[PDB]
Amino acid sequence: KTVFHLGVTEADLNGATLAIIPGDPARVQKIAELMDNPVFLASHREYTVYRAELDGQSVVVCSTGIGGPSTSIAVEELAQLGVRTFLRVGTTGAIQPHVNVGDMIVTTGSVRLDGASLHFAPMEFPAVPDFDVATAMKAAAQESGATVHMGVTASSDTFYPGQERYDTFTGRVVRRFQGSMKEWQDMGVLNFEMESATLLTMCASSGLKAGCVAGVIINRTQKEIPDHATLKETEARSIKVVVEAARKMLK
Amino acid sequence: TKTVFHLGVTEADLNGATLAIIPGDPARVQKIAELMDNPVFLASHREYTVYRAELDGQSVVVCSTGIGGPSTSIAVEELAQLGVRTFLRVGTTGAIQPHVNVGDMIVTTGSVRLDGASLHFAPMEFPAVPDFDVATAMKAAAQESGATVHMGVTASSDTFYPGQERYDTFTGRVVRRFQGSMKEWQDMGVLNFEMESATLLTMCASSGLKAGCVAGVIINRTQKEIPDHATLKETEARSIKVVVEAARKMLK
Amino acid sequence: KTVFHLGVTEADLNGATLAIIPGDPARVQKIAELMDNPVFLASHREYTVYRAELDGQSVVVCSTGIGGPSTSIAVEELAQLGVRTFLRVGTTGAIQPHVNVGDMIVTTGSVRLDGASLHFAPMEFPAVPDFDVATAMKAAAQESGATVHMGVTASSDTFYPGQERYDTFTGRVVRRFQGSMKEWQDMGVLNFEMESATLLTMCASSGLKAGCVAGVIINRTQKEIPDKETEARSIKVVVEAARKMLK
Amino acid sequence: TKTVFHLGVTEADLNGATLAIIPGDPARVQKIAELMDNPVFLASHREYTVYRAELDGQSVVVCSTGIGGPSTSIAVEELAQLGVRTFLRVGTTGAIQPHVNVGDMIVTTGSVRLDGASLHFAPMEFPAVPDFDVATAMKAAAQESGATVHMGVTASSDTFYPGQERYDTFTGRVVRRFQGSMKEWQDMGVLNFEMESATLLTMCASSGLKAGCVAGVIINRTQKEIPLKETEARSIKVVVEAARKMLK
Amino acid sequence: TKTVFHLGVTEADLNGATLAIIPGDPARVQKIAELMDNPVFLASHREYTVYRAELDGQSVVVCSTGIGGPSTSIAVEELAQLGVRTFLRVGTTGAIQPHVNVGDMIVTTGSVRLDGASLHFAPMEFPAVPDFDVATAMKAAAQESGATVHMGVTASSDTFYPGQERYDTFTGRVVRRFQGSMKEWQDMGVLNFEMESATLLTMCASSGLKAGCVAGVIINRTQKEIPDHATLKETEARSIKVVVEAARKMLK
Amino acid sequence: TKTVFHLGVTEADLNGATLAIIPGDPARVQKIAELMDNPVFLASHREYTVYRAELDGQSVVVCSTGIGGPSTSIAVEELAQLGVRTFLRVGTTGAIQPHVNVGDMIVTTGSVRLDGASLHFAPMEFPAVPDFDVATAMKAAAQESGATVHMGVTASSDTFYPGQERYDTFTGRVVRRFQGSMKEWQDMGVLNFEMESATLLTMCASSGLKAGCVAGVIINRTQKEIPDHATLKETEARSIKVVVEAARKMLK
Ligand SMILES: Cc1cc(O)nc(O)n1
Ligand SMILES: Cc1cc(O)nc(O)n1
Ligand SMILES: Cc1cc(O)nc(O)n1
Ligand SMILES: Cc1cc(O)nc(O)n1
Ligand SMILES: Cc1cc(O)nc(O)n1
Ligand SMILES: Cc1cc(O)nc(O)n1
Ligand SMILES: [Cl-]
Ligand SMILES: [Cl-]
Ligand SMILES: [Cl-]
Ligand SMILES: [Cl-]
Ligand SMILES: [Cl-]
Ligand SMILES: [Cl-]
Ligand SMILES: [Cl-]
Ligand SMILES: [Cl-]
Ligand SMILES: [Cl-]
Ligand SMILES: [Cl-]
Ligand SMILES: [Cl-]
Ligand SMILES: [Cl-]
Ligand SMILES: [Mg+2]
Ligand SMILES: [Mg+2]
Ligand SMILES: [Mg+2]
Ligand SMILES: [Mg+2]
Ligand SMILES: [Mg+2]
Ligand SMILES: [Mg+2]
Ligand SMILES: [Mg+2]
Ligand SMILES: [Mg+2]
Ligand SMILES: [Mg+2]
Ligand SMILES: [Mg+2]
Ligand SMILES: [Mg+2]
Ligand SMILES: [Mg+2]
Ligand SMILES: [Mg+2]
Ligand SMILES: [Mg+2]
Ligand SMILES: [Mg+2]
Ligand SMILES: [Mg+2]
Ligand code: NA
Ligand code: NA
Ligand code: NA
Ligand code: NA
Repeated sequence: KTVFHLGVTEADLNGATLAIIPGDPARVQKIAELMDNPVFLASHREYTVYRAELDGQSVVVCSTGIGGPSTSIAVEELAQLGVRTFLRVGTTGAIQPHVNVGDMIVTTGSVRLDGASLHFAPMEFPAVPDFDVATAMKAAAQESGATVHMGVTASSDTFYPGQERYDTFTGRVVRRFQGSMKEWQDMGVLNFEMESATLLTMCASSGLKAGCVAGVIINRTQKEIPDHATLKETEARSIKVVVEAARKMLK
Repeated sequence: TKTVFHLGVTEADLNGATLAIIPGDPARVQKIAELMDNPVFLASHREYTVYRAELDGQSVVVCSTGIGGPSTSIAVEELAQLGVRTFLRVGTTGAIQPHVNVGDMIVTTGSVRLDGASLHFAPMEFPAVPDFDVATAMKAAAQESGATVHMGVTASSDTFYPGQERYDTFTGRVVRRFQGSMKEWQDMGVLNFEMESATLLTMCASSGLKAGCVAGVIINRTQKEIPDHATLKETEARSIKVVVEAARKMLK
Repeated sequence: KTVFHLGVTEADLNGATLAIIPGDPARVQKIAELMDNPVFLASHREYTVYRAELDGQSVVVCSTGIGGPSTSIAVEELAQLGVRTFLRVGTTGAIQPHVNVGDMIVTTGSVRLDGASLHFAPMEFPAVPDFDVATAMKAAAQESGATVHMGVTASSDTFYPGQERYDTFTGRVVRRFQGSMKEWQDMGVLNFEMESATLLTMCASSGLKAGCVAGVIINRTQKEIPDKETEARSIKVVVEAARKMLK
Repeated sequence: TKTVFHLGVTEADLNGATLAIIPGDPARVQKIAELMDNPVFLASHREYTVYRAELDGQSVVVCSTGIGGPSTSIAVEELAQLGVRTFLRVGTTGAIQPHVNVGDMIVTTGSVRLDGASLHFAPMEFPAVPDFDVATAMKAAAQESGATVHMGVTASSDTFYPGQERYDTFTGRVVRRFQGSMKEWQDMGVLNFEMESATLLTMCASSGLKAGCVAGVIINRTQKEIPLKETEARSIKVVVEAARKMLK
Repeated sequence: TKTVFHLGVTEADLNGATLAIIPGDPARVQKIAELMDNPVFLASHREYTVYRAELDGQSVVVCSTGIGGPSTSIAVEELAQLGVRTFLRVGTTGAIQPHVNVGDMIVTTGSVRLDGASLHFAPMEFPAVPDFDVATAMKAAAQESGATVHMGVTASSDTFYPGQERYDTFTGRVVRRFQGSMKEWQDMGVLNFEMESATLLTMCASSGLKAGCVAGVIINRTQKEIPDHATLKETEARSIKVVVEAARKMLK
Repeated sequence: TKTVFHLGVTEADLNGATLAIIPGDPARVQKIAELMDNPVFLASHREYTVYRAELDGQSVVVCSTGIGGPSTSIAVEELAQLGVRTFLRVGTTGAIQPHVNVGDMIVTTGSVRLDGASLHFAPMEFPAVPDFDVATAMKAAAQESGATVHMGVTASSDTFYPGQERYDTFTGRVVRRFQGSMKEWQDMGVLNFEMESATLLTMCASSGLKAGCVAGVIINRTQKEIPDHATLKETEARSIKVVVEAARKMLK
């Protein structure tokens, strides 16, 4: 069978039922090459797709683009082609003083500051990961030697006002989001990103297994501009971790 | 030095406890406490019966919540004022999936917020999620008891009747919001209904408290057969054995 | 035949079609003994049930527990057993400076700060008492010599943040409820409690008659935490209101 | 002193009135005023016609509201600026219960807020509830007139057509929110539909003003969609007697 | 043959008109009608005064709406039942932007739905948007008059007082939703407040009817100076001249 | 050097451009740029490919948005930080009206906000509407190309599948909110579906930026999902010529 956007067929996946889904198309090859026999399948729009083999089993690596909407297309179309387990890796900004740049976060639930999640389940439904995937991600992250936090992630449809950034063209933030950083901090939320609410809600309500692991590249209470060597090390460890989490999920 | 308004206990009464087991039914409090060492009755007011006990040398509180988020929210708050930081809920549930059997255990990984009290702690966007350590301890304890364990989403309703799409009622009416809702939750993979977890999990996850929920399955909306009496007795006993073992794992 | 939670049958109620529904199971016997031939029927969880006779007619007294959810179960199961009129009594915190401890309030409508009401009617629907019950409660309260206020009650699913209390473990209140006590005060709301929105909405949308009378035990302009007489007077009033509802 | 922006009257014009009767139709204002003593025309602008009269020696205002919450909210606000504290709404209505007959009276004990203006005074959780004294006076006046009187909940809609689930319309369609709504309100025991009570009652109950509504039934929606003389005449006699009871 | 319930007119009374000019004030109806040929009084009931006239030989209806979406919705519906398909709203307005002057005209490109009646036609997500041809005709007519014309967003409120964040009122109270709202709309570029456009535009755009709104500015929430009688008289007269010219441009 | 977080370009790179053409697909950026003078590649990062070109002597930037409001919102914000004030969206769309044929063009006059990002700029009541000059320019350019052009409302969804009521999916399920929604939008006169306009139009209209959307119809949902290749190619080629001519009209 074919799909509308991803440009791959079921045959291209060689029986893969697990996908690693980074955001950045450029990260796809980097992840694939941590496994055996990486093969470029397709690139169209924000969707770059590779296959590789992990302990003899086919695994697909597919970028999502930025945001719930583009993520939702990739997950749906991969599911049409037989994928049932989705491991999200990406970078994130921490909002708690105790979470340091270079730490890792495994999301136990997401604050749904998105729109696409509502296209799968009403707001009352929890944006939570599959327990096996979260468990595998925690184990892989801890085994790497990283400092790992389990907790709630705020997942926003914007990078700017929905994360209460004021250093912008207008410098304004709509009422809903004024004072919101402080509120999430007080409620113990660890970090911000832009895809987990959609991913987790879609999967948890559709019989798909999903989880999210992230490297902390900035801390909002500190500075916006990351140090290059620190960022590189964090990014490299994250992709090693997500591949090990995939290994733990294979049956 | 204060005595909290509803529970009628003081901090000193808890002998340093930082963990509470919180069943719904006041009559179950003594039953849980007696699985531990040196159980002592502290107080009973309204739906709140409170005992203390000792588990591997550490003080633990057992406190009933009553039915529903509102009465649960009072117990959790007043215990937190007195130093309790971890809350392990144990209780009965009805399953709504055919693959879940009477006698099985469910550990909630997140709750559908069909309640009102959760909104008094966090807006609806916030996830009603357990602490990961508590959920992990509950899964391990449940598996070690020999039970079949399901991890998944629980629908947490402010009513027993229309919010669980029951029609066998005085009016036989279910408001628009809840018509067809059972099938919707079933199709979304929800395991069960109960009436306190959304409040508990949202309150704790947004307030720096650790919480989780484990439940023995005593009825299944999709199975017409009458649950076996012996199985029910065994399930009640196993549930509370499991929650005490989960507490042991949290205090280690 | 025997309802799921309350542990009583229709026969146990001896034809009663009116219930007095306090919150605390311990107050059930106290109310029943204000009437004739009180009989203990059952106790389970927060639900203690008695029957008694008032001017020769059977009346039920049944506790609700705290909150809309446990209240909704009691009302439903009593209705299954033939009860059609529900008189809520309890205590409350006033938020207006002119409403004093010891005064009584009869709710004319509730601010729906609960969840269970939404399981019976959408938010647009008014949480309002049956007019005959409200009329009987006002008459009973006034005839007792009490100072009586008719007005709006804020009915909250929490005792703490939803009533904008800050002497709490977190010492914080979510955005929705920050500044809310002053807002309700400005809007003329009289008091806070925790069951009326559920009770009134459920009954007004289900062909049941309900109302709420409450004795004031704290004024929130004075302090947050409450410290016998007000309770005793309140239950005498609700029994007289029941007398007025009997046909 | 000031002349209010829309109503075109001053506080002095009202001769100390603290109670207003507020029908919808400007043409009804003189008809209500003439049931009292010394009626005098004060002003007419847009849908707002204003008279003063005397009832048992006390000044009373009669002021039309126009159709809907928005125009009602202006009249109530401006009258309150000029000292009015009690508002008695009279009008006609469509019943949705089969046992409520044309010619019956309804006194609203609470309104379903199917309007927008109520939200400009209180959030949706707040009850659209009358003042208890006004509702009590209206019930007594209605009964004393010999009318069959119903106390209960009224659905108060910002539209006459889709919000009252009428289908004999240009589009013949009703938006999702209102499809099946008449049956739902019927099942919930709602008595009737009209268009101003949610705004009036919410505004007043949240602003330290006393308000109530009484209405004569001119159609039963179990019978037909499209709808009077004797019902209107009896309704205004009733509201004037309710006013008398409030001034005593 | 039927006579519509509120407006008190029949289809035959409209003499084939498919376009209506809909001012708010019943007293303005005759004034607009007299700008055209052969004006004829049809009916007056409540806030609804109805005239017919002829514009370049074609029948045009002029019908007042009263204040607010609810009364407007009745007029539009009943006129549509009688064959009217195009609705041109005219009035005068204040403005909330300092660059908009008394005497300028505003053509609404979209409305902030601070009303209730719009929701009786379409859910809140739906845009309160004019028909493009009507908006185009109104802009052309307004500009041809020599006035400075602003195309932009209008805030359409179910109240004159709290929904426009007015504090000079009986209570001085503005509910939370509307506290700080004026500044918010100003910062978002909203031009003005009025009380009917959200209902009108949403109703029509979701019902196969063509609608638009044009207004002369009579006050500005942000300027010190008070406009003189002459400017206001000129603005009122220009607004109705403009709407009649917009009608001319819409005729086929 | 003024820099931005995602786009990888500086203000200097844009050579004073105040207008951007913003297609969805990065591959379409060079195709649009080459219709103008001196196109130069600036950067490519993630879904964002950026070129500069010159149109009648004025610098213009072409920048892809990616799929969806969230990625669109980043591009628009960062371009605005670098001085861009006018945004012309071009793309493809699926029509839902039987009278709107494959190969026609649509200029959006307002969007149904079935997205989340719009709410991060303005509450739901605010209209997702284009700048009137941009919409006018797009209509003229589209007409001048010989296309059949429709002006009207567009449904703008955060999903391609359930939010557009597609059932031929992995689960075959559509959440309650969206069941029956296609028919509802059809009945309300909505022309088409796409996934970025609600965010774009709301963000810009509430932030002092001018925006509009023009689209070629590549499928009609009442017909078939699989486009014919030659027809699609013709439609896509015409759309990019049209958006460049609309830009010319805006800069005149
Ligand atoms: C990397 C990153 C940082 C940040 O602050 N927010 C989001 O969404 N992503
Ligand atoms: C035990 C049980 C069963 C059921 O179906 N629902 C709830 O809340 N509890
Ligand atoms: C007795 C009481 C007092 C108070 O302040 N609030 C509630 O809910 N109950
Ligand atoms: C008179 C009347 C009748 C009816 O059915 N609805 C409304 O609003 N008014
Ligand atoms: C004339 C005018 C002015 C203003 O400020 N608001 C409304 O609705 N109308
Ligand atoms: C091209 C296209 C077609 C369609 O049906 N929907 C969306 O969003 N885009
Ligand atoms: Cl990434
Ligand atoms: Cl229990
Ligand atoms: Cl009590
Ligand atoms: Cl009643
Ligand atoms: Cl006190
Ligand atoms: Cl009238
Ligand atoms: Cl009839
Ligand atoms: Cl006018
Ligand atoms: Cl006439
Ligand atoms: Cl249009
Ligand atoms: Cl594109
Ligand atoms: Cl091309
Ligand atoms: Mg602000
Ligand atoms: Mg799952
Ligand atoms: Mg005690
Ligand atoms: Mg239904
Ligand atoms: Mg936590
Ligand atoms: Mg705050
Ligand atoms: Mg009733
Ligand atoms: Mg008697
Ligand atoms: Mg027809
Ligand atoms: Mg429908
Ligand atoms: Mg009052
Ligand atoms: Mg405030
Ligand atoms: Mg249209
Ligand atoms: Mg055709
Ligand atoms: Mg065709
Ligand atoms: Mg359905
Ligand atoms: Na994207
Ligand atoms: Na309870
Ligand atoms: Na209709
Ligand atoms: Na009006």
